[PDB]
Amino acid sequence: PRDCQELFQVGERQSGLFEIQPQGSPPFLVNCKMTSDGGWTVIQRRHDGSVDFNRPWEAYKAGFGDPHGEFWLGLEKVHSITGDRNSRLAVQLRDWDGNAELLQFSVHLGGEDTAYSLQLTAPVAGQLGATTVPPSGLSVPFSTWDQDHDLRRDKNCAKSLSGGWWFGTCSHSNLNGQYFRSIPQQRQKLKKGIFWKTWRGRYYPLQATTMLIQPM
Repeated sequence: PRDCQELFQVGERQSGLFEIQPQGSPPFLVNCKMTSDGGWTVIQRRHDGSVDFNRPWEAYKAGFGDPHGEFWLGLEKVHSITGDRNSRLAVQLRDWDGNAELLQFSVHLGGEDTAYSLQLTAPVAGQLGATTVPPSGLSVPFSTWDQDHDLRRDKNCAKSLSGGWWFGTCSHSNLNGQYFRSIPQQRQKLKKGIFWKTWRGRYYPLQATTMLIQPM
């Protein structure tokens, strides 16, 4: 089975850890979520801040964390799952009042030669909040502290905030930031947090996140 969607198609009902083998890749263990909508591969999970997400490029490429806790699956593993197929990306956010927000977007994910760029159509970029995207869409590379792809020679958005992320602007979102339970002193501190601006605000530190992918 190439991915969780394929596991679902052959009748697996249980969410949990399963072996998959995408085209041209060795086998590896993923977290599958089996839903009414089919099978989803969990690529990111955070809830308690037990796992350090401030990691360099090779950690974000290969993956890190606890498969039974907080983790980042790894961009090379995610890309072997998607290939160049159109893919559904689900984003699940939870605030400290226990409110939840489920978002879903169609995306393409480029390979390492694109710096694992998220490739969005202009309508989908509009859904994320862009009114300044040409009809051909938008391409946002991944960046880490040691491999920042922001075009300014005095700008390192990954080093200024924390973690690795598709930082197009440095103010839309960062689900891989520093985990916080409350308000810190330094204003330069909450800015490094786990945030999704259009839901709870630039400076609201989210309590839990989940990112899931489903090819096609």
